[PDB]
Amino acid sequence: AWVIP
Amino acid sequence: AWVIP
Amino acid sequence: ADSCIQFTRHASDVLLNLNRLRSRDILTDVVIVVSREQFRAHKTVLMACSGLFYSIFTDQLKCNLSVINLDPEINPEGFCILLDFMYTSRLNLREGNIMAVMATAMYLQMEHVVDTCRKFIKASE
Amino acid sequence: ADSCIQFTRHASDVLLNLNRLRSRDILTDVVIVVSREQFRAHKTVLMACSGLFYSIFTDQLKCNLSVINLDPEINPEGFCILLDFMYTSRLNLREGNIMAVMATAMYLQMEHVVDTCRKFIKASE
Ligand SMILES: C[C@@H](Nc1cc(=O)n(C)c2ccc(Nc3ccnc(Cl)c3C#N)cc12)c1ncccn1
Ligand SMILES: C[C@@H](Nc1cc(=O)n(C)c2ccc(Nc3ccnc(Cl)c3C#N)cc12)c1ncccn1
Ligand SMILES: [Cl-]
Ligand SMILES: [Cl-]
Ligand SMILES: [Cl-]
Ligand SMILES: [Cl-]
Ligand SMILES: [Cl-]
Ligand SMILES: [Cl-]
Repeated sequence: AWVIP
Repeated sequence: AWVIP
Repeated sequence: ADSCIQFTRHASDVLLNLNRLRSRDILTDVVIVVSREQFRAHKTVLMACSGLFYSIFTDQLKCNLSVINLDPEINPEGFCILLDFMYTSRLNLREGNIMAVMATAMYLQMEHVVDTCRKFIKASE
Repeated sequence: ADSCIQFTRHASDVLLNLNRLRSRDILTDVVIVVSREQFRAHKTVLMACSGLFYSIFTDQLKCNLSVINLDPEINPEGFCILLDFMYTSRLNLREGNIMAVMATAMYLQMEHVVDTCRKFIKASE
């Protein structure tokens, strides 16, 4: 996996 | 885009 | 063949077009009912994202249904957030919705969503 | 919302499951005929990948057809290679098939495939 897009 | 996978 | 080239952005570009088709109600083939609310979708996208929908639409009788009713305990906003995630990869997780999103993801059998919900809750304890 | 988190691998994982459904002939809704050969697929995946199929399946009459016949000039192996690319992001481009793959991608309106074919041909001149 999870990221800040 | 195009790459060698 | 082992000699293939790969177009990096292809999968993301396909998913964007599947969401555009959903927005315009093009070739949608099922309605999901969550209490008073209705959501139109494509059976193939639902199956590709959820263990529950994979089981439903591979059943020899349920594969042909045009309406599926979810358990009355399921929150409609929680379901809407997860349907948007299926079609975009983006999850709108907030303090005010995390408990409903986690319970809905457990019912739908979406393991990685359940895991990030558990991590975000544990960090606030 | 602008506060969304994103699961990097989601689009790729969805595409893998769409190819598994195609392999097992689950919820396929169209046959594409290319001379003596037949190929089963999902209309939504074809539309998401090709300008020609997007035009066909948004037409008020052709959207309901279960069989689509391609022009007799189209090579079946060229079509098979492009259908595999639609469902995987991987293109099996070889000296022996590049002319047929490029002509098929021009007919199907798949611009990035046409562009890499042109670059590979130009490098061998
Ligand atoms: C896209 C997402 N799908 C799933 C996440 C998840 O937690 N569960 C338990 C799933 C259970 C079943 C399916 N569906 C299939 C499974 C096997 N073979 C086929 Cl043909 C299908 C289909 N259609 C999808 C998921 C993901 N997959 C892998 C990693 C991350 N995210
Ligand atoms: C996945 C691939 N699709 C396409 C490649 C391409 O050359 N052409 C000309 C296309 C023409 C039309 C469509 N389909 C749509 C277009 C707009 N809105 C919708 Cl709802 C759809 C659908 N379904 C897809 C393609 C790609 N797209 C963008 C960049 C790279 N590859
Ligand atoms: Cl858009
Ligand atoms: Cl029904
Ligand atoms: Cl998930
Ligand atoms: Cl597999
Ligand atoms: Cl027909
Ligand atoms: Cl393309």
